[PDB]
Amino acid sequence: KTYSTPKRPYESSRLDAELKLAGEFGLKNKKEIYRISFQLSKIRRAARDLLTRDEKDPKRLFEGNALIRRLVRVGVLSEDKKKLDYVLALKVEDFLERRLQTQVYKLGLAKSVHHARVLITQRHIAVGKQIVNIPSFMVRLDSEKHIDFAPTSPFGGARPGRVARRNAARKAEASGE
Amino acid sequence: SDAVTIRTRKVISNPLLARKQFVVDVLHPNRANVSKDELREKLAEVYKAEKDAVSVFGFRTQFGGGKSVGFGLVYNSVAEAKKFEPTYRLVRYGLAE
RNA sequence: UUUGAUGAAUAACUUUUCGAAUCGCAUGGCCUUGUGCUGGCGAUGGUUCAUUCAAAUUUCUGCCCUAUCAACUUUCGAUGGUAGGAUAGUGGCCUACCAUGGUUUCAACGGGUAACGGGGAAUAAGGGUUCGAUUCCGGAGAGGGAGCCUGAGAAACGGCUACCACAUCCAAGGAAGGGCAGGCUUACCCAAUCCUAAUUCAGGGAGGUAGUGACAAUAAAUAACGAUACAGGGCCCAUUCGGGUCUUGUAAUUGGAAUGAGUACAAUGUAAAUACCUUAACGAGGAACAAUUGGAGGGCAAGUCUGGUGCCAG
RNA sequence: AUACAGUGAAACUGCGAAUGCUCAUUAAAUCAGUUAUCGUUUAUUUGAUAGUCAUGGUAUAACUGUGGUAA
Repeated sequence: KTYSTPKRPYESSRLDAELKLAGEFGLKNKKEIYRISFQLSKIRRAARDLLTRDEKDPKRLFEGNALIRRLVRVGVLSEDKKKLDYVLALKVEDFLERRLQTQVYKLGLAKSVHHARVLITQRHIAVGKQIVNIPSFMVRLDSEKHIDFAPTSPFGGARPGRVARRNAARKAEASGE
Repeated sequence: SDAVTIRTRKVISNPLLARKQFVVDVLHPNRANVSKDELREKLAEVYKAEKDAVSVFGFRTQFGGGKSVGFGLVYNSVAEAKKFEPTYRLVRYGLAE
């Protein structure tokens, strides 16, 4: 599997919680929520077993350093909060923050989360160098400062799109005829 | 406008058979995959060479555009070019039948 | 006594094997100008030995359960000797002539072993808990017993005899052949690699590419933004009175902007080719470029049907 | 080119053609390892290697033609 059904999938709490999440982040599935929460469960389970491993054990030492530093390179963790109880303290909304369509809306290139969804799938937003078009990119730090419009996108770039040019030619024909 | 860029990366030489060796990337923004014949002639002036003796091949274009992966050669004599090339490449270059 | 040196064919025998009656080029030198002599640099063969590719046996080292397995071998020599045949070669491999042995609780032997088994055999698991990928399985068969034939290497089984069993074709005299896929698709090329031949090329249904084949398990889209109008009501909880709260509601009009599914020239592609990656040009306003599946609940008639103590209930 | 020399079918001859699927289960057997071959064989590879008739006879295939038989 890559998505796991939560063990009491239809509950008052579960259900209204997913309502809030998908409405606020502009998702379209329980499946998207589940993918994030499943991989968070694996991470946090790893951290807990690491806490079972006692203090100053070499395994705990080295691997805890590894897990903290790679989560801060992913960016969900913050620079001055380097401890395994904080990797225990994470939750789903932090990853759902780090998605891409939320990040376009938060930076301000669009107005609503659904606008950002349509932009990214419309192939206008270009992290870094390529045109990314998958609205769950999980942008890192370096790129989350580098998100912007694609150079061939008619919002931040070349000639206007096909509706605009058929329209300008249509008023050109209006003046001609 | 178009920076006609084929980087002839992986630059090495072989003077036994007298031919020079180099890989291909194709960096060519707002251009659609420049063709090997105009590449042949362009390589001919840059290496002061023969229109047959230039020989590049096998190009695959990278994402983000203006980048293609291929694999290129040049002979350094007309006899070497006309004898040592396999005939499928000879007809790809339109020198055989 | 040391420093240093040397060693430690005959007799015949036989189907003769041989000591090239074969391809590529020197043109000279000399006089006997005959075209005389002489000659050099490249291929195919042959004598033997070495070496190489192989092959044969062979030393020893290692693999399960079980004594509810104590016997086993001479009943194809079982153990050994001597001699000979046989083999490319030793050796009871085989025969004479003999001796009478060997294995064994340190369990021989025997039984079961699911022995699709195991081998660090195999690359490994660039962090799945032990897991992947490769390689050796071991033998036999190529209608069925039997026998023979070449070649360096075959006991070739897509040679031959006879046999037995099949099954054919015909003018009835004769003749000749060998299962494999499928259920309860058999399209291109020797191009990447390697191989084989008198060998650049020839060839290699080796080796490769492509096409039919939702299954499980992935990532998206089916719309985003704004303006105007018109209305006064919405919504949440309580068992009945009730209570709580507040920008809201409508198949109402309307504006431009975005594009991907598509549609469609090329280039990039490979033996060649499909797809692909790219790429100009078109290409979204609802009866569209027309998504399903499931659940709960009303209301309606000059309508139908049944039961009733009017007009009602089902 | 008045022998031919280009090219070439049929054939002689040289070499390869000994690198195919199906069916049956063994615990020193196999397999893996390690020997030995002063005890054997080897087409091929490479390396050496033989002082002991101005040219002898054949034959075929093919071809020609004639036939047989349902074949």
